[PDB]
Amino acid sequence: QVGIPKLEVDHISFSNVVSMMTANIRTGDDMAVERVNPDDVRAINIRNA
Amino acid sequence: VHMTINERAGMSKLVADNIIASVIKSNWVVDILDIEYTAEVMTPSEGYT
Repeated sequence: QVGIPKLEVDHISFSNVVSMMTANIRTGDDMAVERVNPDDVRAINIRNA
Repeated sequence: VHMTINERAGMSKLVADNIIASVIKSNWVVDILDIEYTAEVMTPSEGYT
């Protein structure tokens, strides 16, 4: 037979497998971007969606 | 590559460094049509000021 899901029944199980990251996900290498503005405001194409 | 740059607007500076780098290392010929310039013809005696 297959193993019954723990949540499926009313017993309490005090040992469980818990998935976890090996080390902190916040490595401090936050994403940064080169925004580069339009050269001329009048030239901008608002049109077409 | 005979790259043609009709407009430098929006170009990454990193990409521009890359393109000149390919001009030098990969022997790219890049043609920038956006640019306008006056010219001066120096005599060999006066050199490049």
